[PDB]
Amino acid sequence: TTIVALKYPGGVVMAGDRRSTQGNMISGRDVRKVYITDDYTATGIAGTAAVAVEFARLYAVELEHYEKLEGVPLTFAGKINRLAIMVRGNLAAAMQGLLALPLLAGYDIHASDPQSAGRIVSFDAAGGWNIEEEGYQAVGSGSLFAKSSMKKLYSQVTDGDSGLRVAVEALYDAADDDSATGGPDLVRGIFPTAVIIDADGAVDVPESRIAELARAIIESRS
Amino acid sequence: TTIVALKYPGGVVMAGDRRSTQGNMISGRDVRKVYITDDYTATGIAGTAAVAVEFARLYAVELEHYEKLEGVPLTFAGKINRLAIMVRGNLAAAMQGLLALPLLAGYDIHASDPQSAGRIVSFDAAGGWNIEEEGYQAVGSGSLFAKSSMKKLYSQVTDGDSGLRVAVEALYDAADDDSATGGPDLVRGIFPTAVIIDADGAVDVPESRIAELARAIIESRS
Amino acid sequence: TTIVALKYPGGVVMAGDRRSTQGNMISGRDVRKVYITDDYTATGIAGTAAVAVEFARLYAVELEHYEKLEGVPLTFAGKINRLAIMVRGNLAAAMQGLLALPLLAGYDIHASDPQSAGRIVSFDAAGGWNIEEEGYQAVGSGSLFAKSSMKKLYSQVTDGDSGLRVAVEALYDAADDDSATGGPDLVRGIFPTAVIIDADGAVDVPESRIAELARAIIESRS
Amino acid sequence: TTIVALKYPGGVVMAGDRRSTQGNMISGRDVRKVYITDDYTATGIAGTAAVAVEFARLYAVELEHYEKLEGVPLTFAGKINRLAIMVRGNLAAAMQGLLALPLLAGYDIHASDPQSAGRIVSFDAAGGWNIEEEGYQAVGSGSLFAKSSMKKLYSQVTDGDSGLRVAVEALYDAADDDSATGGPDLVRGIFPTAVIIDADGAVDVPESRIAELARAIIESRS
Amino acid sequence: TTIVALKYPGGVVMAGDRRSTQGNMISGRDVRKVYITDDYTATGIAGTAAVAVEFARLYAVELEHYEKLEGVPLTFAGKINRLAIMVRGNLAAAMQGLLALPLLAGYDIHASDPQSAGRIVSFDAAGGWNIEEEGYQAVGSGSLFAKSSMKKLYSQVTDGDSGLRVAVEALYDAADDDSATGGPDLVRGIFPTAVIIDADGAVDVPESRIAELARAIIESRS
Amino acid sequence: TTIVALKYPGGVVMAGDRRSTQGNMISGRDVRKVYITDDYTATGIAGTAAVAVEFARLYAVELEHYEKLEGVPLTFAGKINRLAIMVRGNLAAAMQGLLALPLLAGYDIHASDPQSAGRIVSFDAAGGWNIEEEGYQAVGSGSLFAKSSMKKLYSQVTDGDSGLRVAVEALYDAADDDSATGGPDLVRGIFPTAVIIDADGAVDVPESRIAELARAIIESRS
Amino acid sequence: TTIVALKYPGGVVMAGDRRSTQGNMISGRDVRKVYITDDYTATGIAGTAAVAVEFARLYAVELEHYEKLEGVPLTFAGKINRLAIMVRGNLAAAMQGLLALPLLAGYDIHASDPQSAGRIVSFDAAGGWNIEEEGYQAVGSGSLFAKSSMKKLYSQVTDGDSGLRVAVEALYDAADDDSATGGPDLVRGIFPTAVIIDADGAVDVPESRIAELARAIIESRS
Amino acid sequence: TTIVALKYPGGVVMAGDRRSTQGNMISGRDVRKVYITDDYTATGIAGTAAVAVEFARLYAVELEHYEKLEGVPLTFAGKINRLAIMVRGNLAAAMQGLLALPLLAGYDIHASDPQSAGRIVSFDAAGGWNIEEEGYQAVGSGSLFAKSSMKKLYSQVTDGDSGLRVAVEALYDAADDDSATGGPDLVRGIFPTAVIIDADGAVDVPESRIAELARAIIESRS
Ligand SMILES: CC(C)C[C@H](NC(=O)CNC(=O)c1cc(Cl)ccc1Cl)B(O)O
Ligand SMILES: CC(C)C[C@H](NC(=O)CNC(=O)c1cc(Cl)ccc1Cl)B(O)O
Ligand SMILES: CC(C)C[C@H](NC(=O)CNC(=O)c1cc(Cl)ccc1Cl)B(O)O
Ligand SMILES: CC(C)C[C@H](NC(=O)CNC(=O)c1cc(Cl)ccc1Cl)B(O)O
Ligand SMILES: CC(C)C[C@H](NC(=O)CNC(=O)c1cc(Cl)ccc1Cl)B(O)O
Ligand SMILES: CC(C)C[C@H](NC(=O)CNC(=O)c1cc(Cl)ccc1Cl)B(O)O
Ligand SMILES: CC(C)C[C@H](NC(=O)CNC(=O)c1cc(Cl)ccc1Cl)B(O)O
Ligand SMILES: CC(C)C[C@H](NC(=O)CNC(=O)c1cc(Cl)ccc1Cl)B(O)O
Repeated sequence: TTIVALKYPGGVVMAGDRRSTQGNMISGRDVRKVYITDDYTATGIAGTAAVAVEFARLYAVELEHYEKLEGVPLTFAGKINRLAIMVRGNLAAAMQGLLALPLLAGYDIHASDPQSAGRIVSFDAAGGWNIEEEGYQAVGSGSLFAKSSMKKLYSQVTDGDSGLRVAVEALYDAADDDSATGGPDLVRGIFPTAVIIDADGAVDVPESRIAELARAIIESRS
Repeated sequence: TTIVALKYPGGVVMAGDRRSTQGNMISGRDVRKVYITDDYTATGIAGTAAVAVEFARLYAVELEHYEKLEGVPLTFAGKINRLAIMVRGNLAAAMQGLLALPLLAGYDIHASDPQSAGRIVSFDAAGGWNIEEEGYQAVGSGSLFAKSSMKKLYSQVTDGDSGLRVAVEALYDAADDDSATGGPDLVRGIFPTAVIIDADGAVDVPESRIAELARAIIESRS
Repeated sequence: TTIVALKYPGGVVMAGDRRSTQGNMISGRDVRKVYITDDYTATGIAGTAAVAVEFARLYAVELEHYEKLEGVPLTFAGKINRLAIMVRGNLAAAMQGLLALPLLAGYDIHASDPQSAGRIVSFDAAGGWNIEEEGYQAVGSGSLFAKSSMKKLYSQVTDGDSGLRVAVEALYDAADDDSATGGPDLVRGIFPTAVIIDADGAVDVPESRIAELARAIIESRS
Repeated sequence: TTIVALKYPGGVVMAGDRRSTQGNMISGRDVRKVYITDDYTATGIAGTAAVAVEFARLYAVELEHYEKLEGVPLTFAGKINRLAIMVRGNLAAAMQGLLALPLLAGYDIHASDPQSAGRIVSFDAAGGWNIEEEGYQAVGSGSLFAKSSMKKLYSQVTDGDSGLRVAVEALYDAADDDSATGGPDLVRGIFPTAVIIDADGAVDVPESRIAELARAIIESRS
Repeated sequence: TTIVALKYPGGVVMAGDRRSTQGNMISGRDVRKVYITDDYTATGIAGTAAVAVEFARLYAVELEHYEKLEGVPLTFAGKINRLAIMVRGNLAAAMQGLLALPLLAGYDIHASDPQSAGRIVSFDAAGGWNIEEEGYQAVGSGSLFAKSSMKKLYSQVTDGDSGLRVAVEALYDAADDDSATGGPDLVRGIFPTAVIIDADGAVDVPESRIAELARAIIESRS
Repeated sequence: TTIVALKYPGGVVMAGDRRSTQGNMISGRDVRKVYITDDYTATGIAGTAAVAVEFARLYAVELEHYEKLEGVPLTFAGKINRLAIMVRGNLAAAMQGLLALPLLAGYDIHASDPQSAGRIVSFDAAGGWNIEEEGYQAVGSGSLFAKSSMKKLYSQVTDGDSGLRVAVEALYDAADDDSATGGPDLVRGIFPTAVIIDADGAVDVPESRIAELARAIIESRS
Repeated sequence: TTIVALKYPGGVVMAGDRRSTQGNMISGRDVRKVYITDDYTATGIAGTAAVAVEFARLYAVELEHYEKLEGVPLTFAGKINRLAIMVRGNLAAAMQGLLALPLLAGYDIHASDPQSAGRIVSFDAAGGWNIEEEGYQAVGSGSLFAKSSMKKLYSQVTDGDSGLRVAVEALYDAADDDSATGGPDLVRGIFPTAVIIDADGAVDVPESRIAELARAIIESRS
Repeated sequence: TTIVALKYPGGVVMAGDRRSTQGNMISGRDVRKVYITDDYTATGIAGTAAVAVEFARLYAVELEHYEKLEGVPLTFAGKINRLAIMVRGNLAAAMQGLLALPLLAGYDIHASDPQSAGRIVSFDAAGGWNIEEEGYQAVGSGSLFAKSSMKKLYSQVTDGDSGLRVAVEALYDAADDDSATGGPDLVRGIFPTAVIIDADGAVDVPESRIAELARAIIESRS
C-alpha cells in the first residue's frame, strides 16, 4: 500500500494504488483507497482495510453532522484536531494488530493568497500531526521509495498535469521496489486512482488520463 | 518461488522463475533456480538461497566423485538415496530457519521402454521421497496454483513443445496468484528458465522460445 | 467445508457440501450449510457449526424484524452493513476457537439493468467486506482448489444450467483435493445442496438434477 | 492409515490401505505400506513415512546379513527381539514427532502342528511386544473400527478366501469411519494391498481378486 | 459411562449402565443415569455426576414451569432449543473440569405418520445439536464400541423387544472394551436401566426382562 | 496390577493377575506377571510391561552367569543386593515415566530350621529393600485392599492349600476394589497365575486348582 | 554507515563515510571503512567495528598466504568462495549482536573484454552471495536512500569522474536521510574516502578531488 | 532534543532546537519546541511530540480559564503546582513509552527587586519540581553537554545579547556531541528558536539575530 500527495501552484493532488494482500497471497485487485471527505478535503488511510473504511465513513459523518448542526463548516485546524482525536482513540487497538494511518490533503479558502492554499497533513500512531512544508508526502509500506523518487522529480512540477505525472511516476517506482504495492495492469486494465483539489473543489481524475500517463511512463522506461 | 516439472512422451521438462525476495522487499530479479546435475538429471531447490546453492554444488561434486572413483555412473535409486540422505541431514538446520526442499527430474537409460523413461521425484522435510505417477509436480510457495492449473492443462501435452507451453502457463498462473513468484518482465526482458531432458541428454532451452511462448500466452489472456 | 457462489446472466447460484468432521473423525454426513435468508438473498457460513446456525437464525430474525417494523425491506447496502456488524462483534470469540466466516449472494431489484443484478459479497475475520467483480467466489478450507477450478471453467457459463454444472464440478474438485470436504455418495445417495436466485426469487434446487449432474461428471472423469 | 492382520487355518493374511495425508490435505494416493521381509514374515508400519521405510529396509538387511553370516536363519523369537530392539532405540525420536509403530505376521516352520503355525505380533511405543491369541489385530489411526468389525465378522473365516474377504471388509469399515484412511477408488482403480503367508511362503495377492471382492462388498452395502 | 438410544417402528428405547468411578477406583455400583423428563421425552447425561443431576432437575423444572404457565406443552424444537441453551451456558465450566454431555430421545405426537415419530438428538460441548437419521446413537467414553456394535446389529431390530436386546448387547460390548463402563453383575444382581417411549408415553423397563436378556447374551457368548 | 506373596509352614506362595490396560482401555487379557528366576526364587514386577520383562530376563541371565562362572550359586543376600542394584540403576528412567517395582519370594536352603526358610523381600523406587516379618506382602495399584484382606484372612493359613486359597481371595478383593486389576473370567476361562516354592523347589500351580478355588469363592460370595 | 560501489566503462569505484556512533552518541569522526585487499580487489564491511577490522585483516592475510604458497593468485570465484565461507562461519556470532556485512568490488584480468571487467558482489547474513548486473550497489543502514538516488543518477556516468561524482552525491543523500551516516564536515575538513580500480590496479583517491566535488554539490543544493 | 534556559540581569532567555527523529531516521526539520504560555511565562517540553503539544495547549487553556474566572492571574507558586500536578498525572503513561518532561522560565512581577525576578523551574518524572539557583538549566537527551558548556561560558553573561550568544553556543555544543539534536542548517536556512522574557513581557527573538550569532560562532570554531 502506498498513497502519495503533493502540491502544485493552484492546489493539491493525491494518488493511490489498488492492491490488497493477505500475507504473500493476493486478495484484491481493484481496491479504492482514496476518499473525498467534503468539498475541499481528501483523506487516504493505510493499514487494516476494515478500520480504514470505518474511519473514513465516521470522519465524513462527523464533518457533515457539524456542518448541519452549526450552519457553518469547520476550519482546517478543527478538522485536523478531530482527525487527531480519532487516531489517538485507536492506540489500544493499534497495538495487537488493528492499525490505521491517515494522510490528509486540503485547500484552504480562508487563506489570503490563493496560490499558497494547498495543505498536506501527516499523522503518527500516537495521534501527533505534522503540516508538511516541502511540498510532498507519502504513506504506506512503500513510502520511502516514493519519497526518494519525488525528491528528485519535484523540480518538474509546474501545474496539475505535471504533478499528476510525477505522482504516477512515484507510484510506479514504489510498486517497482515493493511487492505489496500494485503496479499498472495492462492485461486487465486497472490503474491507480487520483483526486485533484483546487479553488473549484475536489474532483476525481478520469481513468483515461491516468492510463495515458502510465503508458507513456512504461514506454519511457522500456 | 515455484518450480514445475512434467513428463511428455520422450522425456521430461523442468521450469522455474527468477524472483528473490526478503520479506516484502524485492531483492533479486534474475536468479537461476534450475541446475543440470549430470547428463541425464536436473534438480530444483526451493527455500533459503545459500542452502540451495550449497546443496546443488555438493550433490554435483558427489555424483562426479563416485563416477570417477568407480568408473561407472550410479543408478537412479542410488542418486535418490544420496539426495534423501543429504536432505535428512539438514533436519536440525531445517528447523529454526534454514530450509531447502528439492525436486528431481531424470531420464532412465536402463529402462526397457524408451518412451516411459522419464522420472520425477519429490521430497519432504524429513527426508522421505516419492516417485510421481500422475505426470507432473510442483514445489515452492505457489505450487498449489501451478498444480491446479496443470490438472486442467495436462490433456494437451503431446510432445516437448506442448509440455513447455503448459509449464510456462502454469508458472504464469502461479505468479498471478502468488506475490512471491516473479512473472514475465517485458520492460526488462527477463523470462523463466527451462531444461529439457530426453534420450540425447539434458539441454537448456534458449530464451527466445520462452519469450515467444510468454508473449503468446499474454496475448491470449488479454 | 467448501461453499461456492457464482453469477450467470439472470442471477446467481450458490452450492455447498454436506460433511462435518471432528478432527480426523467423520461426525456428520448430511449437514445443510446453505440458507435462504429472504426472498432474494442467500447466505453460507463456514467454521464452527453452532456459531453458524446461531448467526443464520439471528440474521434472518433481524431482517424480518426490520421489514415488519418499517413496512419496507432493507436495501442491499444495509444488509451488508448488518452482516458486517454481526461478524465484527464476534472477533473476541473468533479468537480462542469460535470462528464463523460468511458468504452472501443476492439479487438487486433496484438495479437499472436486470441482467447485471446478481451480487456476491465476501467477508473477513475482522468484519471487512468486499463485493466481487470477477463472477465467482469460494469460502472454506477447500476454497483455493475450487477457485482455481472455476478460473478455468468459467468460460462455459451461459445460463443457470451451465453455472450449476460448473459449481458441482468445482465442489467435486475441492472434495478431490481436500479430505475435510465431502464428495458425492452413491452408496447412500447424498449430494451437495444448491440455491438459485433470479428475478422471481430464491429457489432450492431439487436433488434429482444435482444427482444427474454428479453422475455425468463422474462418468466423464472415469 | 490402517493395517490389519488375521489368522486362518493354514496361515496368515495381512492387508493395508494406500492413502497418505499431510494434515487435512491429501498427498499420496497409491502408497504401499506392506512389505515382505523374508520367505515367511511380513511387516506393516504406521506413522511417519520416512521412518517406516527406513525401519523396513534396515530390518530386511539385518535379517539377510545374519542369514548369510551364520548359514542358518533366525528363529521367530530372535526376529521379535531384533524388531523390539529397533523400536526401543527410536523412543527419543518417537517423542517430538518421529513415530513408527510396526505389526508383524509370520509362519513358524518349526511348530509341531502345521495348522497352528501362524503368528501375529504387536508392539508398543516403548518397545514392548505381545503375541496375539484371539486371531486378529489392527494398527493405525482407524484400528478401533477395524477391530470392532473383525470382532463380529471373525466367525465366517474358514480358509484364505474368507479371511481375505473379512480383511477387505474391515478396511472398508475403517475407511468409512476414518477420514485419514483411503477407501476403494473406482474412478482411478486403486485398491488395498494384501499378502498371504502359508506353508509355501509369502505371496502378494493379485489386484484382480481384491477388486472383485471390493466390488462385491460395495454392491452388498448399496 | 455409556448411554445408548435407538429407534424401532413405534417408538424409541434408551439404555444406560450403572458404574461410577473416581480415577481408577470404583466409587459407585448402582448409579442411575437415565431420567424421564416428561410424558414423551427422556434424557441421558454423561460426565460429572453433580452437573448431570443439576442439569436434569433444572430441565424438568423448566419444562413443567412452562407447561403450567402457558397451559400447553412446548413443541420438540422448543425443548431442543432450551436444552441447547442450557448446554451452551456451561461452556466456561465445561472447560477446567466440569463437563456434561446430554442425549435426548422423544416421541412426537404432532407428526403426521405415527410410525416415524421417534426422534434422537445429540449435542456437543459448544451447544450445537444434531438430529439423528441413521436410527441409533451413543454417548460416553465407550460410545465408539457401542456404535460399532449397533452398526452390525441394527438389521435385526423389528419391534421393542428386538431393540431392547440390541441395546443390551451394545452395552455389553462397550463394557467389554472399556474399563470405565460397568457390565452385568451376577454376584450382586445389578443390571443396566432402560426406558421405552411409544405412543402411550414413556415407561421404565422392569429389571426381570433385562436380567433375562443379559443372561441369554452371556450364555450365547460363552 | 496386583501381585501377592505369603508364607506358610514349609514354604511360600506367590500369585498375580492377568489384566493389562492403557489408560482406561483394556489392552491385554492373559498377561503373565510371575516368573521363576531359579530353582528356589520367584519374582513379580509391576509397572511398565517392557521394563518388567527386560528386568526379569536380565536378572535370570545374571544369576545363571554367576552360577556357571563360579560353580556355586549365590546366597540370598547376594541376590537381594543384585536386585537392589538393578532397581537403583533405573531411578532416572523411573522418573519421567518408566517405572518398575519388584517383589521377591524365596526358600533358603542354608537355614538351620527348614520350617522357617521362606523369605519375602520388598523394594522401593530408590533401591531400598526390606525383609518382611509379618508373613505377607502385596505390590501394585491394588496392594492396599489385598493387604487389608490378608490382615483378616491370615489366621486360617495352615498349609499350602490354605495359603493358595487366601491368596486367591485377596486377589479377588483387590479386583473388586480396583478397576485396573483383572478378576476371574468365566466366559473366557482365564484365572490368576500362582507359583509355590518349598524344599523341593519352585513349581507352577495348574490352572484347574485355581479355577476350582475361584468358583468356590464366587459361590460363597453369592 | 553507508558504503556504495558502482561500475563505469573501464573499472569500478567504491566510496564510504567516516561516522562511528554508539547508540545516539557520536564516538568517531574519521573512521576509515574501505580497504584495499590486493592489487585488483577492494572490500567494505558494515556493522560492528572490531569484527569488520578482524575480517579485513584475516581476508588479506589469507589471500597473501595462498598467493605465496601456490605462486599464482586466486581467481575471482575462489575469492568469492573464501569470503562467503568467512561470512558463513560468523552466523552464531552474527546472532546475539556481533554482525558484519561485506561488499566486494574488483577487476577481472582474465575477462575477454577489458571494458566489461568490473565486478560487484554483495553478501547476506547466512553466507549467500550475489553478483550485481545493474551497475551499482550499497550496503549499510542508509543503503536504501543511496540506491534510490543512484537509480536516478546512473544515466550520467560516462567515465571515472562521473562515477565518483555520482557516488559522492549518493553518500550525501544517504547522510541527509540517515542520522547514523556522517556528512561532509567543512568546519573540520573531513570527507568520505574512495578507491578506484581499473586495468592498472586499485588506487586511493586524493582528498582534494573529493573536497572539490563535495563543495560543488553543496553549492548546487544551496 | 535539547532545550536550554538561563538568567541575565533583567530577565530570562530560553532556546531550543528543531530536529525530530524516529529512531535513527530523521522525520522533522523545523519543529518548534518552545511556547509562550502567558505574558510572563515560557515552557519547553521534551519527549513524545503529541504528549508535549497536548500538555502545552492544556496548560495554556487552564491558565487562561483561571484568569478569566477569578479576574486575577495566578501567582508563580500556583502555576508551578498546576504544572507539577499535570506532570504527576501522566506517571502511568510515562511508563510504557509516553513520557514528557517540561522546563519552565518566568518573570515574577511581585518581587521586591526587579533585577532578581527571573525564575527557572525543572521537573522530574514523578512530579517533583526544583527552583534553580545557579543561573542555567538544560533538558533533553543532550542536556549534559549543554550544561557542561554553560558551566564554563556563564562568566561572560552581562545582558540579553550575551545570554543569547551563550545559549546558542550551548545548543551548538549539544548538537556537536549528540546525534538526536539538530544543528544549524546553512543549506536550508533553519536555526534554533529563542524567547526572551523581561519586565515588558515575553517576546520571540527574530531569526536574523540568531542566524548572525550562529554564523559568527561557526566562523570562530573554523
Ligand atoms: C486499504 C488496505 C487494502 C490497505 C492495505 N492493507 C491490506 O491489504 C491488509 N490486508 C487486510 O487487511 C486483509 C484483507 C483481506 Cl481481503 C483479508 C485479510 C486481511 Cl488481514 B495496504 O497494503 O497497507
Ligand atoms: C532460490 C531462492 C531465491 C528461493 C526463494 N527464496 C528466497 O528468495 C528467500 N530469500 C532469501 O533467502 C534471502 C535473499 C536475500 Cl538477497 C537476502 C536475504 C534473504 Cl533471507 B523462494 O521464493 O522460495
Ligand atoms: C457447518 C459446519 C459443519 C462447517 C464445517 N465445520 C465443522 O465440521 C467443524 N466441526 C464442529 O464444529 C464439530 C462438530 C461436531 Cl458434530 C462435534 C464437534 C465439533 Cl468441534 B467445515 O468443514 O468448515
Ligand atoms: C506409511 C505412511 C503413509 C503412514 C501414514 N502417515 C502419513 O501419511 C503421515 N504423513 C507424512 O509422514 C507426510 C507425508 C508427506 Cl507426502 C508429506 C509430509 C508428511 Cl509429514 B498413516 O496414515 O499413518
Ligand atoms: C453419571 C456419572 C456417574 C457419569 C460417569 N462419571 C463419573 O463417574 C465421574 N466421576 C465423578 O464425577 C466422581 C464421583 C465420585 Cl463418587 C467422586 C468423585 C468424582 Cl470426580 B461416567 O463414566 O461418564
Ligand atoms: C506387567 C504389566 C502389565 C503391569 C501393569 N501395567 C500396565 O498394564 C501398564 N501398561 C503398559 O505399560 C502399556 C501396555 C500396552 Cl499393551 C500399551 C501401552 C502401555 Cl503404556 B499393571 O497394572 O501395573
Ligand atoms: C566500521 C563501523 C564504524 C561501522 C558502523 N558501526 C558502528 O559505528 C557501530 N559501533 C560500534 O561498534 C561501537 C563503536 C564504539 Cl567507538 C564503541 C562502541 C561500539 Cl558498540 B556503521 O554505522 O554501521
Ligand atoms: C518535541 C519533540 C520533537 C521532542 C523530540 N522527540 C522526538 O522526536 C520523538 N519522536 C516522536 O515522538 C515521533 C515523531 C514522529 Cl514524526 C514519528 C514517530 C515518533 Cl515516535 B526530542 O528529541 O526529545
